[PDB]
Amino acid sequence: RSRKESYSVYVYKVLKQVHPDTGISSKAMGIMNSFVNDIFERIAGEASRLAHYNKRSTITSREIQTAVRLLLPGELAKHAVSEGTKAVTKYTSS
Amino acid sequence: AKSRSSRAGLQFPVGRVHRLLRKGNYAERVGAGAPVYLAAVLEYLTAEILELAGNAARDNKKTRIIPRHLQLAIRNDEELNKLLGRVTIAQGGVLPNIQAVLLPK
Amino acid sequence: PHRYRPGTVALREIRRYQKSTELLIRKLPFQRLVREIAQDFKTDLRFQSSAVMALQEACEAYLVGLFEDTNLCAIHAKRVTIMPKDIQLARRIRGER
Amino acid sequence: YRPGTVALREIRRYQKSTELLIRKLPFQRLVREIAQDFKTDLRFQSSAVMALQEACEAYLVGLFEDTNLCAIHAKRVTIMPKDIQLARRIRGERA
Amino acid sequence: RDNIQGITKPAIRRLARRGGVKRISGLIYEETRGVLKVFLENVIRDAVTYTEHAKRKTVTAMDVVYALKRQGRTLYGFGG
Amino acid sequence: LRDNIQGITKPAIRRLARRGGVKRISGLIYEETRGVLKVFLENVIRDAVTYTEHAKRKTVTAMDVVYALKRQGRTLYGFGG
Amino acid sequence: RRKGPHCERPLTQEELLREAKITEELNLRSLETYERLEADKKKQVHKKRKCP
DNA sequence: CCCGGTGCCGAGGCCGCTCAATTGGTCGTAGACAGCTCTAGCACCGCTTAAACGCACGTACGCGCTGTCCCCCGCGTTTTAACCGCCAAGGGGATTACTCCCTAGTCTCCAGGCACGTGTCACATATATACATCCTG
DNA sequence: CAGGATGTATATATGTGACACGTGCCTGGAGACTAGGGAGTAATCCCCTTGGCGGTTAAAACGCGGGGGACAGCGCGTACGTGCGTTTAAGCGGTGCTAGAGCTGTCTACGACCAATTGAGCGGCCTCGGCACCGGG
Repeated sequence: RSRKESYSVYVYKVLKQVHPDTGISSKAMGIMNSFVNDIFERIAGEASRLAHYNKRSTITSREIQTAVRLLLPGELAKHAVSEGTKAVTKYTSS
Repeated sequence: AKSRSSRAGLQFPVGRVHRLLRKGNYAERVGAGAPVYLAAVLEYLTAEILELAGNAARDNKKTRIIPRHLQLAIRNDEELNKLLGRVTIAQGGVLPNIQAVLLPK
Repeated sequence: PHRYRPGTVALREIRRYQKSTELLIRKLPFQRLVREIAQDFKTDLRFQSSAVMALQEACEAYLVGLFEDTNLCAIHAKRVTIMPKDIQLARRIRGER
Repeated sequence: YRPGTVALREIRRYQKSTELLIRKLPFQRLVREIAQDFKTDLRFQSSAVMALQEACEAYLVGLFEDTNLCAIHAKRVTIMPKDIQLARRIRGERA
Repeated sequence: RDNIQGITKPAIRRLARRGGVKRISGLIYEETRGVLKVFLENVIRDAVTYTEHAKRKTVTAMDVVYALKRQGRTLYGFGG
Repeated sequence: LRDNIQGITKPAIRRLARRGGVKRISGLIYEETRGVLKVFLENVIRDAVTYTEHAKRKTVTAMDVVYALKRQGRTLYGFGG
Repeated sequence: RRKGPHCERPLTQEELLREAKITEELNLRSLETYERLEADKKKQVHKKRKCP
């Protein structure tokens, strides 16, 4: 067989973190994986476009931040930016 | 020894995200913090949607997120709706809503 | 005998099918139509069982949205009933025409 | 003149030219107003402002072209607010 | 062949119910059939264009998803 | 600035409607058009300022507006060099 | 935590039930004999004429 | 629509292997930052005046009502096929062998992209009668 | 069934904006010429997932009847258009000033890159329990 791959494990872990007792079916898990892949594709494309605009040959955390700003509507953008910045700050300290 | 996900405090695979970014032709140089940031944003969105769908399925006496309630959450949340506007969730159905003009009385 | 007034069973059907999540188009006729359409694009092409289901899902979602916009356009004209002109206006505003 | 003749004349006149229909000096001030809510002391290029005005005019022309059909759908000649509202709703801006 | 009539009046009526309509005209079915036929034709054309380049004898749900994404009707549930 | 949305007057909106084909216009159509134009400019200029701030620039260039319009779906030619 | 189920009518009497079914035997035999006789006396398999 | 019983297959947890993520180590290059500048964005003020604002008047369009005629809607019975299981075999995918195509590097060289000045070369603005093209009689 | 009375073309003209055309620069490109890499084409071949047989009831379909909804006619009212007069700030282009986008020059930390090691993830398998199904209230 091949090795199709998905974020199922991490989706299940986040599902347990948010609702410790509420499970999820296989169809729902696949839909969530597809959503994650589509959001990844969109954010990465926007970051690459920002890099090409700024003539930067690299996609940095700032590019990802601006791509998230250019896509998420308002409060969602403000929360995702805070999450990303906190994650990067905690990563830089280890 | 230590996965970058646990290092940054995230559950998503920072390493897999970095690999996909550097292999997806997005750029010639992936920053050290770019994949961490992207994984953090993805985890935030996933947690939002999972929590909403969980408490939408548990609102119907169930204990397992299904596509119907996933769609219900995505279409009831004004932010997630603008995000996934032109997206269609398979087996998600539609929101219960009958126009007042069609309604009797 | 006993029969409901016009407008009582339509609302029941709406309230039922708006909560039920299942393909409304008939599976085998839709598959035959997909095969017919693909025949005019390439001869002797096979289709995976899941491809036809995905096509049916997408077409049903598109038609549901189209009928929503059609009902909106019909109510805009003070008409509780929809008609092909409503679909025409819906598509015109959507930009499909 | 009969109500409507001088209006069809203006229709045929403005569907023939291509100049900007919104006044520059008033539209640039609106652009700077909307930019103030995002960044203080923000500079704008003349080309950028002209592109913004062109985009706005094209969007409004399309919106009024859809509103005309929305009004005609109700056997009405005058466009009412519900017409633009239906246009926006079916476009997906305020659904 | 001409099996476009497989999308029958009751199916179109149930689709209308799901879309929230409570009353259909007599000439709506022949218009919905043509609209659905055009939408299909387009999506299937894109899918077959993907399959030809893929060199696969079987059209795949992945090709269908790619066609839907090209047409702007992104669909979740079939691996994309 | 303030209340510059009123810089889009009734003659300007009526010319914009004439160019769109409308023959007769109502009274509240002008307010509706002002509100819609303001909502559109809000998003366009938000995208433009997002493209600008990220570039550490103090001037909103025309390419920023072009990219904002592309994001919003309104691809605009004539200002891309 | 507002509503709740209910149930009642827990009654089944062995001997009285035996009597009740021994009585229902009468109705069963009546139905069988009635069906048999009615069929035999009414059907008498045959056909009818046309209505032109 | 809600409630108690049964039931089953799909959800979720365990096993095990491997391949991607990680750790360690190097080069270099795009970038961060400071230095300089010169364009363009900003501010201002006056002469000109075209467009905007306010108001009057009535005419035609919204809109409300009524009436007919029918074209869908609900219900009953009648006819078609969608749907749920078996059985070949036709393809979608693993496995191995091998070559045309592209990568990388380094000179050699045709080509286009402006700085500048010069010479043509549109059609915007202006002017007028000719033509509709009305609308009140 | 006209005619003032407007408005809308149609044609002509000219001179100032702008295409249009040399004149040499050169530096970023464009291609030619060796050497090295590499991934996908091609041929088998094992293995699931299609496409093809016969029944079962469930949904599609045909009809009927009357009922409520579409569409047309008509009229009341008012507001939206057009014209006139008053008012205002919009367009112009003339001058002054400096702010920072941009070019540039230098020094440097970060990431691609390469090799070895390790465990996170994923196919697979099995046991089990959340919800599908159902018949009475």
